[PDB]
Amino acid sequence: EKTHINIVVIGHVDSGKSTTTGHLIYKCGGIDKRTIEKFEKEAAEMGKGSFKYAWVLDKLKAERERGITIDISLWKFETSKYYVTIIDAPGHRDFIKNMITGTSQADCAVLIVAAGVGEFEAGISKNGQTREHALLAYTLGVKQLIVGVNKMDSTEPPYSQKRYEEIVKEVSTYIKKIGYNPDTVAFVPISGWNGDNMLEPSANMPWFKGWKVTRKDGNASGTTLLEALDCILPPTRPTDKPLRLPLQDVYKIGGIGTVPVGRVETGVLKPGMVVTFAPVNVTTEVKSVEMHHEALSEALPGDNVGFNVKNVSVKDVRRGNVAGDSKNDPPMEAAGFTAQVIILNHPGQISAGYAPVLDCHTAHIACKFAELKEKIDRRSGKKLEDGPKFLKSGDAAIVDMVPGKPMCVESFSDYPPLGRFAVRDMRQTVAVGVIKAVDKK
Amino acid sequence: NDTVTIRTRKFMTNRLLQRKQMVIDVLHPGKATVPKTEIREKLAKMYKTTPDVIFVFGFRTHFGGGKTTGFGMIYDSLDYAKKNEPKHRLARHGLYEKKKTSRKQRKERKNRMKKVRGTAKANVGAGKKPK
Amino acid sequence: VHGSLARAGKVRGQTPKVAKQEKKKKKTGRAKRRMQYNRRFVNVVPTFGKKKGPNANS
Amino acid sequence: PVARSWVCRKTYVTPRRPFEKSRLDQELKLIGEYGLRNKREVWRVKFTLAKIRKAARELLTLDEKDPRRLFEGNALLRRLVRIGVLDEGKMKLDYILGLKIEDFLERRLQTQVFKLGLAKSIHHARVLIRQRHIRVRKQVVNIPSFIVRLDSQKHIDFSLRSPYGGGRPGRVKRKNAKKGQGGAG
Amino acid sequence: QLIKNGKKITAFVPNDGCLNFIEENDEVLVAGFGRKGHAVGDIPGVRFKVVKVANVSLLALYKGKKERPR
Amino acid sequence: ARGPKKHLKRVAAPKHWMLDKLTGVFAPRPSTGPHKLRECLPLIIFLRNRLKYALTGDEVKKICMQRFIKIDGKVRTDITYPAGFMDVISIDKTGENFRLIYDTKGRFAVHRITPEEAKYKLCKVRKIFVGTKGIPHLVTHDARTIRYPDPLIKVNDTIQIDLETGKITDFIKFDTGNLCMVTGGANLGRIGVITNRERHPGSFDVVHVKDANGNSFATRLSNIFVIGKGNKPWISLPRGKGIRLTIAEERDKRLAAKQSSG
RNA sequence: GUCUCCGUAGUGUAGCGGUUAUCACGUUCGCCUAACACGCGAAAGGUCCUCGGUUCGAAACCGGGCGGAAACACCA
RNA sequence: AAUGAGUCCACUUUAAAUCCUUUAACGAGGAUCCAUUGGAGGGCAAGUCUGGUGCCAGCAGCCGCGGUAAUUCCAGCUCCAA
RNA sequence: GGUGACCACGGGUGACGGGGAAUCAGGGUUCGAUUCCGGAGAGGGAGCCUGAGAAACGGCUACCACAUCCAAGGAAGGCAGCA
Ligand SMILES: [Mg+2]
Ligand SMILES: [Mg+2]
Ligand SMILES: [Mg+2]
Ligand SMILES: [Mg+2]
Ligand SMILES: [Mg+2]
Ligand SMILES: [Mg+2]
Repeated sequence: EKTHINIVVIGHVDSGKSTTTGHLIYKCGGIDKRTIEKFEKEAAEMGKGSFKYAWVLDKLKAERERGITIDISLWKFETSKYYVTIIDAPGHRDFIKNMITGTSQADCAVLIVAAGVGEFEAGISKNGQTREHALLAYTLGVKQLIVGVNKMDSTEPPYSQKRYEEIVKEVSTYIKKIGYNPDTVAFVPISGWNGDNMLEPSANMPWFKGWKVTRKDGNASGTTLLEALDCILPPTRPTDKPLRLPLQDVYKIGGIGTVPVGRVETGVLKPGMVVTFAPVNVTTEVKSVEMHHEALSEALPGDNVGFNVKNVSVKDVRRGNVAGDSKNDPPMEAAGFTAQVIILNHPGQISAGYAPVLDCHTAHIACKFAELKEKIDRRSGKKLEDGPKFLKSGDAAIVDMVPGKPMCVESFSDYPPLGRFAVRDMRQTVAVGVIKAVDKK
Repeated sequence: NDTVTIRTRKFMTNRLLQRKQMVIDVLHPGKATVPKTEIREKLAKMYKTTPDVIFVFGFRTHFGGGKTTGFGMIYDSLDYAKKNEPKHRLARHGLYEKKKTSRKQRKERKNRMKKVRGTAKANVGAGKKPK
Repeated sequence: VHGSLARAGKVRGQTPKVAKQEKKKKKTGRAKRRMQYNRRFVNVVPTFGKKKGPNANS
Repeated sequence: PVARSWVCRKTYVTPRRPFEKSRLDQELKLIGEYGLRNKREVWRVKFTLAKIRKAARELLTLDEKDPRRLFEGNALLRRLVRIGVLDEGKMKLDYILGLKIEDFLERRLQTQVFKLGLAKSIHHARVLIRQRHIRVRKQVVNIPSFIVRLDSQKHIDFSLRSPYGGGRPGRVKRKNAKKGQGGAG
Repeated sequence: QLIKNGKKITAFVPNDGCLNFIEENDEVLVAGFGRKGHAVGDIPGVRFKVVKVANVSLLALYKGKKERPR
Repeated sequence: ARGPKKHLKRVAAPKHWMLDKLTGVFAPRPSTGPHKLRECLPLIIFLRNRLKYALTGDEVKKICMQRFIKIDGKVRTDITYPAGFMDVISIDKTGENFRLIYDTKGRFAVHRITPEEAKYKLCKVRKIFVGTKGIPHLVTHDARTIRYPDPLIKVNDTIQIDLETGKITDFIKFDTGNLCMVTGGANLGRIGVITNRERHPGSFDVVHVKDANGNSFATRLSNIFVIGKGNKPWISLPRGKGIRLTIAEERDKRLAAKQSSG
């Protein structure tokens, strides 16, 4: 056997992302029926009866009370072809930092947009979370995207067909300028709460015929999500390169101690050798390897695994650090690095002294621009003028960045997943690019 | 081979185990500790025996090379050799095989057979699924 | 508190930074004992000075 | 529980007072004369003599014709003449108290090889012994503090493997030799 | 303030510029000053001195052997 | 503890077993038997540290299982059987016979003996009493008991006992001027002749014994074991003849032996 | 990870979408004494934690992140 | 000229290894294959050297040093102890 | 009646006892949780079955204090053993 991959379910605010993936887990057999039966009784007890499917992944007490997903949820199930891991993202404006963690450590993404009257027109707007969600997916090393029209029963008339045709073209007209291909991406009608066409064809949808996707590696056709989930392209896994592992999260389990959990993107992690953490400079040996409460002997790239370390406290290593093998080149702090970025949107101007927040490898810290080295054109890296003064919207520029906080990054020319990052301010994505040169400490 | 001599001392016969015991000291003047196989075949020639029953072990090289002292075991028959000899030496010469599993799994198998009572089908089937 | 703590590390900040000159590696062990035994015991100095110390600053 | 031994003892005693000009020079005289590494091994032999002096003094206060005085009296006299610091005819408990540390220091292997002429200097002797070149009887010894007995004193000689008795010269000679033949036809 | 028993004591900083190495709210390994709870030298009422700060030795910081965990 | 102890630490083992400190942590821990564990030799040490026939514990296990070791006329498969004092250890396959007797230093020594001198054994009667139906019984220093003894045998005497029958072949009376052997304490293993038996009511009797060289020593009555009629011992005495020599003369004995062998 | 409050000369900390200033200080500083002590005379001292957005221009209006203080949860 | 500390063959050791001892081939001229920790007023061995600071910073277990020519602070150099 | 200035009784101990360790003119002063012997205990108490031997806890019952699973009807605990 089974390939190792990752899928993130993303969409608009209150779009039922957790409800849809909760229904998917139940059909595929992730968890039994009585526990879901026990969640509906508890959900009906407080008051939100429509959020039972999402209670599987929204384990947090505040998430259920406040009815809003806040934290990432990792869950496991098995398809008919390989091994599949899914994560749950908040998808909210305030928790924009939280989806960035998950989507960075995510191979494939599933965008869902509600078809109901009012929910869609709120989704497509300047405040709409769907538009920057696709861009954040594009800039965080996600090459495979599935779009799903959710909740066709809410809209009137139920099963209008034309409404499904309209919404998919609306998103397609956005991925065209994003960079995605409507042919390569897959479109599918699903229902968050009604519960139709997840594992079996829906008897209520005669109008639906079947989606088709054409790619360089072949064709695929299907009707439900699982066809797309089994027809996606497995990515390259550079196992020969030195290991890197960004700190997703850290837990303290009674009896085994600290356990950092994160996704492997390069190299293979095993129990036995010693690893080094860059931002805190702690050197320790890996104790044990487990993912989804299952023991392992090796950790191939693309594995969201939880390894065990010894003689390390919880506060010593925090989320966002990068763990690498000490025998190979271990990551260090970077007092400065050279990165190229385009500008997405800004009402004002960029000058020397502006501090945006940079997000990479599950790390989110504000960084200054030491100096504007050079401005280049929108593409192909062609020199045009010298002596940068101010930066506006829709133009690229190289820059040296000196973050005050300790931090660790790797050049895009060596590590693809680590060089992919995002720059934000005003709760909008203002810059997207990659890092070309870094300075070691 | 040119200058390697074998000397024996503290020799005594004991038909208790149908063997003769001795401590041998080799003289490798400028050579590494001579391999046990060469001692076995030379000690056999000194005592006129086939070089498959001779048993030697405990070879410690003195400081500065030269003398190395070891323990010598000889037997009147290979039948008796299989009878009363530690299993590592028999495994060293290849006549005994220890193709087993590690002790940690054997303990787990035993504990897992403790959970299941009586039923031979499950008592022998306790270790099938949790491989 | 009087708040006079602003002068911590004053002199050590003011002191000019002169680097250590590179020097031959000093013999260590029996050889170091050899050197000092030869220096102070097997030697005859014709010059006077009333037995000046080993670190004379003349 | 474990089958260890943990039976150990210190072989030296540090001086009570530090920084005496008289004591520092006296020890430095001995260290330079006998080529010692540090002051611990001149303190070690001093501690060895003090233990002998303490044992000899106790026997002297013991009444004469006491079996313990007689038995242990010749016991320690026997080994003192065996190593060689005591004269064969100087077999009295009184003469032990007159012993010093110079004789206990010249019985060392580093000193004897120099005195035997095998080594050009006392300091050459230490490096020669440490470099696995000298042997006593048929055993090679690489410890300078190896005290020698009267019987073993004659046997001291070069080891057969060293480039001073048998053949097999050192690596630097071989590398010099191979470079010489490589520089010409 | 000692983490055990929560008692408040005054600890001397025994170097030229190691106070700058000290900031607010850090773990410091304080030790006796030298003579068993008695005041030492011209410092009145101080019987303790600081040894380590932020789990790095004050001597190492003074000599530059290792730097602050910045 | 809550019950019987079945371990013996190596350090806590009896000294005369002559065990070292590095092989292991435990000691043979002899099984229950005719002799107390402080003054017995387990068979494991006798065939490993005395005769060196076996190297390890499992090697002496194999030899005992093959049933050539025959103590006191009976084959014993127990690896830790308590041999004891003057017991005949007969190994018929090798043809050697051993009588277990203390040496001069209070330690059991290898005493090879002739086959026909192994057919009998000496024994010290400890308690004399009469059983039911008026049958007199007799228990020895071993846990061996016999019925119908000669009425002249009293306590702390010696009975000439032959193996394979268990009958009393003869007996030695406890009297002044009789050769004995000390079986416990400082004077353990000293051969000598009774000179005086002083008695203390309510306490242990003290006897005075003079050896061949004239040295006089005393011991308790419970450490006396008469092995001769007057002067002539009834058993082949071990090398040294059970004579005690001080530190002065074994030293010159080594020097004489070394000088002769040098 | 969620949220809540705080953050402005070095402290003590006013502030107005059009001004960050004063203040007890703290220091430098002339001021006298060998040195003090004591008192007398002016200064310097601010990215308003940081980055921006709004605005014609914000420290403050808003958003973010940083750190300190408060809690709430976090088990391969 | 001699050598180990290191790489490293085999042997040996061992239940199997490891280490040690043996023993191949490499392996030293800043033999840079680079000895450190504390001191130099007295107690207590070692400078009445040079440059800074100027009752400040600081040193100092105790006596005490420092308020502009510091044998005592911060450094360099040089000595001392293990 | 019995015990007490020859120190009873009571209290404290940062008290498990001893073999032993450190210091070392002699005499002493401290230290012995710690591999050997003896005792005690198994989260705190209490009570028992079996057995030659247990007031056992890698045996049971109950209460107290913690604490695990549960479909909330119940069920299962004792690392001052090795990790
Ligand atoms: Mg100085
Ligand atoms: Mg206590
Ligand atoms: Mg104790
Ligand atoms: Mg108990
Ligand atoms: Mg029973
Ligand atoms: Mg109990």
